[PDB]
Amino acid sequence: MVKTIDTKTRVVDVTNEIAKKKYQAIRDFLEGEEFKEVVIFGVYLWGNYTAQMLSKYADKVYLVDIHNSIKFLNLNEFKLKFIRGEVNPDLIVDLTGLGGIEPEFLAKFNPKVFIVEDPKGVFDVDIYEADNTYKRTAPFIEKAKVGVLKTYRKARVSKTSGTMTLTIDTIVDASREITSLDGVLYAIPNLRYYEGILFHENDIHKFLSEISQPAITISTLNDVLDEAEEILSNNINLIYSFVEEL
Amino acid sequence: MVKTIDTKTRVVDVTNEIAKKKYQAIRDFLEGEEFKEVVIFGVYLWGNYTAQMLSKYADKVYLVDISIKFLNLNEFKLKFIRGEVNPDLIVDLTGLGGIEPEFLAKFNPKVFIVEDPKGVFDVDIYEADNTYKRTAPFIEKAKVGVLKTYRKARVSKTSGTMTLTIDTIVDASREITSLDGVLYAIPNLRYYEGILFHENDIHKFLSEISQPAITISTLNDVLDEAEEILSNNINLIYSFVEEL
Repeated sequence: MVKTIDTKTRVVDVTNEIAKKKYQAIRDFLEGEEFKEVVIFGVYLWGNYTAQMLSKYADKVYLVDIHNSIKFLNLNEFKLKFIRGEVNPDLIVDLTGLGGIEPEFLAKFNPKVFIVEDPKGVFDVDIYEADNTYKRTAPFIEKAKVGVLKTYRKARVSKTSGTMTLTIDTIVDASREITSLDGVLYAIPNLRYYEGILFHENDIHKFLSEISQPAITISTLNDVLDEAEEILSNNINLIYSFVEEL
Repeated sequence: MVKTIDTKTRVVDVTNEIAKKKYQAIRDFLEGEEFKEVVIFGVYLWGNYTAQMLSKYADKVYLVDISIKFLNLNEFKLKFIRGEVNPDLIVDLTGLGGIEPEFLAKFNPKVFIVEDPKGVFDVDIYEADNTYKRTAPFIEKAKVGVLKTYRKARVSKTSGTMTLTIDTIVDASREITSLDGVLYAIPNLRYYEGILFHENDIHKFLSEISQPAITISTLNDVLDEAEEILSNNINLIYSFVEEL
């Protein structure tokens, strides 16, 4: 009588939808401009889609983490490369967010375009004070075209614009909407701290397995698969990303 | 700068507090009466705690699935047709798709307790429920009670321990998210019976159900506040047995 149903949408699919949204904001902001060297600061797992996509508009792309012609470097290899004069990027994209890359390190560079990701979502006094986005933009006001990447959920609460944050809130809200469907007993959001699995337990197998999980597991009296999927889709479509020029 | 905090309360702790609430409701209903030969229907895992605690006011104690004796519905029925079991106390925790009234009609207890699976109103869940057709064959040749469990001024589709666990932890994660300096709050939940009965992975089951209820990304140390949110949501759960 009581059925158990997994959604066909996985967590990685939600994550990809958001990554694609942020990337298209970036691609819209760049117009059709081509670069020789792109440097993207951020964690590999959230930045890889943008790196892979920007590689078609660049001769070389670096992904720098603070951990195919795309190179992956932690921040110290990159600093050694810079001091040696082996890197000088015309495009810089900072996706680090809260407690991320330092303004004085950025001030050393001279790109044609700088894009910084604003981590702030709905207002939070502590998150507001910890944010230093505009101190990161300050050193470029006479060096480059500066844009601030913003991502919000339309008329919803999200404390940050982070892909993980948005993923969590999207899937949790969807499980609560699904719960309210006729005949549904409950809806489990299948989520985990993925960065913890990959970067602090170094278990690629477990990471790939938990992130490939069905987004929602539903205990229900009715086949609500299609409705659950469209609910999940509606919440994904609530996410809006754009780059504001300074 | 950005901290990651696991709550000290794990999912099993939530599960045990709900199971405990339901049990205290049941013994409040039994008012210290003692029995010998008790049968408890339900899925073992939700059905346990009640069995071992009822073992102190009883004896032989049976836990039947679809010290304490553990049974498949099959050994229990074969034992009954052969005439080796006749219980004075019956507690039915099977809920929505459980034991049929015609099979219950075969028994002759002094006391009967059935769990009402309905929570907040749902037309299909309401219709699928047949609690009172289960109470019908005893409706006073024996003392009959209905175990009801709700979240005060909150929505839950059933009174199931799994359901209440989920809704409690998810809601707690939403309140914790609203704290100043919190970036996000992950509710660590899993379909445990799927792991245990359908993948036969005791190690994976134990590992998953022992997970911290909530993993928090935050600027501030909010551990105590998170624990208190979680506790407040657990205390919203009210359980009682109504006498017919």
